[PDB]
Amino acid sequence: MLLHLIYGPTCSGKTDMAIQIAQETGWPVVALDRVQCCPQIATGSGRPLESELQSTRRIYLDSRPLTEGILDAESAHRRLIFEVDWRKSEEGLILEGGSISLLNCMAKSPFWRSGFQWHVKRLRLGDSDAFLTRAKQRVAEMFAIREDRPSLLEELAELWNYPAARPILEDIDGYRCAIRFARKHDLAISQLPNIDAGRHVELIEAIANEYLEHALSQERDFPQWPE
Ligand SMILES: Nc1ncnc2c1ncn2[C@@H]1O[C@H](COP(=O)(O)O)[C@@H](O)[C@H]1O
Ligand SMILES: [Cl-]
Repeated sequence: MLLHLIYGPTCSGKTDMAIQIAQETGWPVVALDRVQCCPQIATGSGRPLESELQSTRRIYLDSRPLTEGILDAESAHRRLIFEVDWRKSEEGLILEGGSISLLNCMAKSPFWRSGFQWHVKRLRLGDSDAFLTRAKQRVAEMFAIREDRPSLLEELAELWNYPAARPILEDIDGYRCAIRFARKHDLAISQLPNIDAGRHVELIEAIANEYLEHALSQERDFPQWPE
């Protein structure tokens, strides 16, 4: 089996690039992401739209309530070995994402050391202002009102109803920013979808900055995968 590993920081187009290989090959893409295993935050965690998937399969390591906590790395790693191992007949698989903790587990693990052919791609953080431009665009996409999927702000207001979800959303990118933006201006979280467009731009900007901060960590704590 051939494993096509695509990894790198947030907003580096890794997802689209995975999808493209998946349409050409017919191979599933397995998301190397813990946060995306909570579908109640599908949009804000970076899950592609069903329309964007272009009929390819994208596999998550678990499907879980946000209030059960984000899947831990060692559990997600064990889950990942499983999704690969039972598909071992298949010609290939695409592993794509940016979970720092799960990539590091992959790098300590004997499983990946033998038994596979490999195509490895690391996307790198480029210049910051190019990064920010792409970050903002992405945030605006997640913010867009659609009749087929909740916005990030909608996902956030829905959960904010459940007190146990509150501590957990405050440790997640986009959400932490959005929560802090609301307190900063004395708005209720429920009220975040209804802000004037002037306040909307301020928030796109702040979330982008929180993405840059995260992409910078990804660059430090990412394992250097051998090519
Ligand atoms: N898809 C994602 N969306 C938002 N935040 C994320 C995502 N993946 C990781 N994070 C953040 O990065 C921190 C470390 O997770 P990880 O990169 O999976 O080890 C998490 O606690 C989240 O705050
Ligand atoms: Cl990406």
